[PDB]
Amino acid sequence: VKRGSKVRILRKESYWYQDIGTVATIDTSGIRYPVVVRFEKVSYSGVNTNNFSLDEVVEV
Amino acid sequence: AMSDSVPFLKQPEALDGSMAGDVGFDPLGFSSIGDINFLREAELKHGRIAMLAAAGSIAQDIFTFPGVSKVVGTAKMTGVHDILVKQGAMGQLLLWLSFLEVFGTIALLETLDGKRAPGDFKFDPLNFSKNPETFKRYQLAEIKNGRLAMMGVGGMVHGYFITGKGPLELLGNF
Amino acid sequence: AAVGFSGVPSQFGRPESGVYPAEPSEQTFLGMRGPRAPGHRENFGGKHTATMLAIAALLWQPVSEAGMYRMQGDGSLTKTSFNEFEVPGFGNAKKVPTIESLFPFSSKGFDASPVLFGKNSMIVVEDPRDGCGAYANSGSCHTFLDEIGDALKA
Amino acid sequence: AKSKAVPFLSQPEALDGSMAGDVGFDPFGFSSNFDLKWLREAELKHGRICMLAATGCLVQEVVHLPGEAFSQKMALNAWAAAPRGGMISILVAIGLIELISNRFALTATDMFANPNRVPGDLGFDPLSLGGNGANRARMELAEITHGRAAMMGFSGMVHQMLVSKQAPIEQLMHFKAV
Amino acid sequence: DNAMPFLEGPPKLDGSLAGDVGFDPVGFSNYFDIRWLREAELKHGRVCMLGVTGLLVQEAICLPQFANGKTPVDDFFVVPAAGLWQVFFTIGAVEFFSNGFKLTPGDMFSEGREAGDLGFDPLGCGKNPDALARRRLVEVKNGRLAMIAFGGMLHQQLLTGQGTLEQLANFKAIN
Amino acid sequence: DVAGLTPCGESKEFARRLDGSVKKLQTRLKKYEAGTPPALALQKQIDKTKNRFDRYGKAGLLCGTDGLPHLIADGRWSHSGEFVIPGLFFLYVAGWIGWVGRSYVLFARTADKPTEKEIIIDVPVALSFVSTGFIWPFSAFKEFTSGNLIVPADEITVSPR
Amino acid sequence: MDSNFLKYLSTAPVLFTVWLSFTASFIIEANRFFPDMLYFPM
Amino acid sequence: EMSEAIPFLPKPANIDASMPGYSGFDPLGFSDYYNVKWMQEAEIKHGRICMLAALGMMFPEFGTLPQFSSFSTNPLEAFYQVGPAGWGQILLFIGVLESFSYEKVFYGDSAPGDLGFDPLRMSSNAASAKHYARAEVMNGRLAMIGFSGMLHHAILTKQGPITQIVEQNFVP
Amino acid sequence: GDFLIHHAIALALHTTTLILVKGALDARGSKLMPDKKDFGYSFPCDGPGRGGTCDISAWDAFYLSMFWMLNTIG
Ligand code: CLA
Ligand code: CLA
Ligand code: CLA
Ligand code: CLA
Ligand SMILES: CC1=C(C#C/C(C)=C/C=C/C(C)=C/C=C/C=C(C)/C=C/C=C(\C)C#CC2=C(C)C[C@@H](O)CC2(C)C)C(C)(C)C[C@H](O)C1
Ligand SMILES: CC1=C(C#C/C(C)=C/C=C/C(C)=C/C=C/C=C(C)/C=C/C=C(\C)C#CC2=C(C)C[C@@H](O)CC2(C)C)C(C)(C)C[C@H](O)C1
Ligand SMILES: CC1=C(C#C\C(C)=C/C=C/C(C)=C/C=C/C=C(C)/C=C/C=C(\C)C#CC2=C(C)C[C@@H](O)CC2(C)C)C(C)(C)C[C@H](O)C1
Repeated sequence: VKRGSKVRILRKESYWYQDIGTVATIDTSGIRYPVVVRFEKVSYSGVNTNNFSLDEVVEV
Repeated sequence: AMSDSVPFLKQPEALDGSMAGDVGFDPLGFSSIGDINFLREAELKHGRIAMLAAAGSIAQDIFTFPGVSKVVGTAKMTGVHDILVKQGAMGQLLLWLSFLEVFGTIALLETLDGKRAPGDFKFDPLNFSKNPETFKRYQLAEIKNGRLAMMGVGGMVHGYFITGKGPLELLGNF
Repeated sequence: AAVGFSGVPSQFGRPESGVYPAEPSEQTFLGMRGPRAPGHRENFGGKHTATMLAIAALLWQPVSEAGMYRMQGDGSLTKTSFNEFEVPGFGNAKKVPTIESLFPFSSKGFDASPVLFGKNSMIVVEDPRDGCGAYANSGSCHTFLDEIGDALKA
Repeated sequence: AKSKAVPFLSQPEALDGSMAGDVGFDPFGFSSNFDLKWLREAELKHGRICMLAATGCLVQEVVHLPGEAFSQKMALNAWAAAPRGGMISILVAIGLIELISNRFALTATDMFANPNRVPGDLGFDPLSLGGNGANRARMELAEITHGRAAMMGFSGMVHQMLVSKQAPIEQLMHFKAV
Repeated sequence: DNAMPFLEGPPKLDGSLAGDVGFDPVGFSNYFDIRWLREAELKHGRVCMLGVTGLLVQEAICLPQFANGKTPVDDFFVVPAAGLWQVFFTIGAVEFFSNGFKLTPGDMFSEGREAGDLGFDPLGCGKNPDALARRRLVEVKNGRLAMIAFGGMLHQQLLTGQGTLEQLANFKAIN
Repeated sequence: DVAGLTPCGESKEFARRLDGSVKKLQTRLKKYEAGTPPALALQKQIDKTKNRFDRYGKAGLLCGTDGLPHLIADGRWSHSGEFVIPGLFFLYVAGWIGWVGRSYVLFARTADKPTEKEIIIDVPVALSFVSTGFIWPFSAFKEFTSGNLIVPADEITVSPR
Repeated sequence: MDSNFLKYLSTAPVLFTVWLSFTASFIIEANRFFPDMLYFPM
Repeated sequence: EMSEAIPFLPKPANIDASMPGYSGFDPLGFSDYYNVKWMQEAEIKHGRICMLAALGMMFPEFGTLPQFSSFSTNPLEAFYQVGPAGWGQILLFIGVLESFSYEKVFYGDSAPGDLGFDPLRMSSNAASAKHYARAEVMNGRLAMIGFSGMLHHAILTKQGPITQIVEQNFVP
Repeated sequence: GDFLIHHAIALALHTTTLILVKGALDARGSKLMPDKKDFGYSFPCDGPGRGGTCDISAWDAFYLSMFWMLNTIG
């Protein structure tokens, strides 16, 4: 995956699980969840972006 | 580029002068809507049928075939139609003319394709039109007599509708 | 972006087809202009349709006067329905379906003819003008022009 | 910049004299809110139905099919007296004609999806009477004028039949003021 | 020569088949296989030749097993039903075995067999080619003639209620 | 007839209901002068009551021992107009409403701001959609068979099990 | 007509009220001209 | 590429000319969603049942079995006049026949309709096999339409098809 | 009247079943609270955050379904 790609989320506890977001930035340092994904639907707390690991993210 | 018959009107573009009887007469522009081949086939069919009907009205005034007076009585012109519909004459006539008009339909569609002149059934068993000039003169005479007989048979049947005489009885009686 | 009633599915977010055939100019007498298979307008164009309509109109004439015509002693003809035609070898089904089953004119009381409309099923024509004139009528005929004239003269 | 039919109003956008019968007459701005293709297809359909309907409203009084059920000179009486299965057959056949003639594209989102589909051009020319290029625009003008005149005439004929309880020609021959 | 001079010649009628004068105004050969049409024409004609002969013979000769009707068409309705079914199924057996159990336009001529040639030539009769061509022409012409003749004889026997030669003498007219 | 009920046009209790309603309106009519607008209104109500009871008595409706029409909804064709045909009319209208609403939602998803399309309706586009709903069963079935109605289970959000 | 006024007229409460009043008026006029329709007449 | 039954529509993707009754007719797109071979087997079975049914709506008007001579010629009355024992035997026979269809359809990979019933080997010739393959589906669809007609007409008239025709009882 | 009251009973049974089944099947977690099984069968809420989480436990679904049970037996 790369910046700007459309990805599906595989984190089970996530609000956007099996929904589609857009990758905004992939951090290169040793971060546990380096994939910033921005979503068009807001969560219950009103946020629309979250960080995920590579294995919680699949390109569509 | 004006009509010869109607000098203050333009010559219709579908008219050219090739067909017999062409005097540039289409003021309402019917040839601009329909095909000129369909129109000429229709004109020849109406004219030939009207020539036969005019001669038939004249001869049916003149005489009748043996036995027709018993079935018909003192009925002339269109008044026989219904009687001869209850009799088998008009059904047989319609059957055989319909059989002819099936091949007439095929011939008309052949003409609309462009493989056959309109009204050209190649029916000359007596070889009257040997010369092309005689062919042209007979073509002009056929179309002129067909138009004249169209008008004539219209007059005869509407005069029958008024007086109930017949075309030859009406001349001899006002 | 999306004009009302434009009819383009992509403007409405509707699933389109993509494949849109070209419109040929070939015309059929009793058919419609539109995309056809190769060979179609040459096998079933206006010639075929007109020929089949002619043949159908020809074959209508014995079908319209369908029945068993039997000559009598005086030479007259008695027409009786094909429903009374019995067949020898189909068990308890002596009466069988015939051409009059497919064209039951007498069941509907329709006097069919080879020209469709028959003597006892004739097209009814009557003059609506009631034998009076457009204007200046004295009787049971008061036209719109007469109403205009009487309205002006009062 | 002003409409030719209505000179005190500005010329409607998307009306530019291209279509037949275009005199710049759209004061309510229907063409500024809805597509002109659908409006022209609807206008031609309403007009053609009214051409057949006005011709029927005059002819059925003079000429009838045989039978008691077809003997009503007034058309609103002929609506009820005609056999019901026949009129339901007419409804179903009109539905099939509308379905097949528009080639399964019947709605405001899929009719005119094909770019070759022209408003009011169903491909209907049984005798090919349109085989003339300079005749075409005059033919479309004559068709739309006949359709508009037929719409006004049939609307009037129906409501005058309601007022007078008389068929149109015999209402004109036996006229009674309100 | 062409039977109809005002129409163009049918392209599928090349004059090879006997009886070809160019007569296909409807254009049946433009749609259907000419072998199927020729097989149908020969079958209709052969059945009609036998039918004309039957209408002429059943007018006078009745086998003592059966009991003759007033007309050879009425002769059909006096036979026992089982006998008519026997005749029908025997004809079906002949139709199955003469075509090699290939009875449809998709398989009748799959082995390249000639239309109307079912291999029935018992009494010699087929060695001279010059006689074979002329007898092909005679067979097709008499088949068509017997088709029209059989139609006329059956419809006239239905109308008058009398036999064919019984109507050729003492002829009455519709009145 | 069906379920021991009697037709309403021959039930005596149906006639008793009609007579009681007419008498209840007529005793109110008695206190007003003829030609007064209350008298005309009450007589119109009497006429409507009589016409309603006549129409219900001539419709083949079945009445129980209470004296009121009882509807049969088991599927029999002699009573198909009591539930089945109104049901078909409702199902046509409801499928129309659902189809045009779904079509507008899918159009609004394509807009620049979809939520603005939800609160401020594009009226010409919405009118186009509500025109499209007359053929909703065939359109919806073709949408279903082309994979455009049902979305797969791996593309819908679900809670942890 | 002002486009902003038309956009206000296209808002959900206004269009909701107009459409439901229009529907109610259909039901009311249908029941005025064809009252007491407990059943589909067949 | 366009459909050959409906020339203004695109050709349906999941039906081919290799299928015996193919005409390019799938305007609702059933083959795009459901299992095409299942629909082929189902069409063949519905058509075969309707071929037998269309023959059997007509045949008791010609003649009945001698034990069933007192049974009505209306099919919807003769349906009830058969006792539960005879219908149970018919159902058991149909179940024995459908056991083979169960095995082939849920556990086998034969051609659609192939239950192995070709005793006369009429599909040995290739052209004959192609004609028979198309003609079975054709007469099956025709019998589906015809039995539908015969059933609803027998509902309306309470008599068999030949009897309604010769009595000309064509109006409800 | 019997027809109407049995269909009202059908309403009440289906609705009480809806509350109880929705409580049992969302007892382990929902989109609003994906870790509900960590909090047990009964707890007050998860606070006013995420929109507010009043009566989110499965015990609360028991509590809501008790009123519907009283209504249906009534
Ligand atoms: C295997 C050779 C064979 C045999 C044994 C028979 C035997 C018979 N034929 Mg026959 N037939 C045959 C070949 C044969 N046919 C062929 C090839 C033809 C066509 C050219 C005919 C054409 C024919 C006609 C036209 C008639 C007979 C009739 C009869 C029956 C006369 C006795 C009768 O009336 O009482 C029997 C009376 C009954 C009421 C019983 C019904 C008849 C049963 C069904 C006969 C069963 C025959 C059996 C199936 C063999 C036939 C083979 C088949 C391929 C033809 C007799 C049983 C007559 C008949 O059936 O009269 C009724 C009759 O009119 N046949
Ligand atoms: C060979 C083809 C043929 C056949 C078999 C028939 C058969 C029949 N026609 Mg007929 N017909 C035909 C061709 C044919 N037609 C043609 C081509 C026409 C012209 C379009 C007609 C016009 C016609 C009419 C107008 C009438 C019949 C009638 C009849 C019936 C007479 C029955 C009877 O007892 O009379 C037996 C009569 C005879 C044996 C002697 C008749 C001899 C006549 C008089 C000679 C006529 C010669 C004629 C002028 C030549 C035609 C040339 C023409 C094309 C220019 C019968 C069904 C009549 C009918 O239906 O009455 C119930 C009737 O009124 N036909
Ligand atoms: C809007 C069109 C319309 C409608 C709804 C009706 C309705 C009716 N007509 Mg009428 N009629 C019409 C136009 C119409 N008419 C026209 C234009 C004519 C003149 C040809 C007639 C002549 C006519 C007669 C003579 C009689 C009726 C009668 C009747 C009644 C019974 C139905 C019947 O027998 O029809 C008969 C219909 C016709 C004879 C012709 C109809 C042809 C129409 C216009 C269809 C042509 C267009 C078609 C859709 C193809 C276009 C397809 C393409 C766009 C793809 C019924 C109330 C009968 C009746 O009750 O008497 C009062 C009767 O006796 N009609
Ligand atoms: C676009 C309209 C639309 C459509 C197609 C659906 C479709 C569905 N809904 Mg839903 N729903 C909608 C609007 C819609 N909903 C709205 C606006 C609400 C809030 C009130 C709900 C509340 C709701 C609940 C609470 C439930 C459903 C359920 C269902 C399902 C079963 C059908 C049903 O119960 O209908 C009944 C629908 C309602 C009672 C509410 C509909 C309100 C109006 C009448 C519809 C909206 C029309 C809209 C204004 C059209 C504008 C279009 C125009 C701009 C062109 C189905 C998936 C049920 C389910 O899950 O079943 C599996 C269920 O329990 N829906
Ligand atoms: C080509 C073809 C063949 C040919 C052929 C065919 C058979 C040709 C034969 C043709 C005949 C039928 C021609 C008919 C002309 C009729 C006239 C123009 C109508 C006149 C009416 C007017 C005057 C009038 C009227 C009037 C009014 C209205 C009312 C009345 O009160 C008075 C009155 C009557 C005076 C042949 C056989 C040669 C062979 C050839 O190889 C091929
Ligand atoms: C498998 C195979 C073989 C086997 C075999 C089997 C025995 C094959 C035999 C099969 C039969 C049952 C086929 C039946 C078709 C019936 C339909 C097409 C007729 C439908 C009528 C419709 C059109 C209609 C009707 C209409 C109704 C609606 C209304 C009416 O007013 C009019 C009308 C009546 C016209 C054998 C044994 C050879 C062995 C081989 O090795 C393997
Ligand atoms: C396309 C073409 C086809 C063609 C076709 C079709 C058949 C063409 C036919 C078109 C016909 C139907 C035209 C109809 C016009 C009627 C309108 C103008 C008028 C109503 C009059 C009004 C003013 C009025 C009224 C008035 C009312 C208000 C009040 C009353 O007191 C008075 C009055 C009654 C006067 C064909 C099939 C040939 C094939 C070809 O290949 C292609």
